[PDB]
Amino acid sequence: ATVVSGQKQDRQGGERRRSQLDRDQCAYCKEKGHWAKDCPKKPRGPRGPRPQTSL
RNA sequence: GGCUCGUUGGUCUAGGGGUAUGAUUCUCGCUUAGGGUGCGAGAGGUCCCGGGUUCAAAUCCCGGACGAGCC
Ligand SMILES: [Zn+2]
Repeated sequence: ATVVSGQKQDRQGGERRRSQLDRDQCAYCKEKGHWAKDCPKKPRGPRGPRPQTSL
């Protein structure tokens, strides 16, 4: 006789840790009026070695 | 042994140099008995990360060990 590995355990679903979105919201923090590319939660503010307002 | 680690708005595509191209997707109209199929419009990308190079280069060239940090 011969036998080999197979099958998988039971699984579930309902979401992807994302919820509803729109082109006016942010993917990183879920706020509105901006996108992740400009998110205020990122280390690219409020101060750094490039103020971008005096240079 | 303990603690922290929310960037889903494309993906795939060749890369003998231009942010893009090609294949597919989502929404709506028209088409159809019908969410289908085709066509048009709208939703679409500084295409591994950092550094170097002539206007412009994933594999142009170069580095990249078991995920990382703290106690
Ligand atoms: Zn944000």
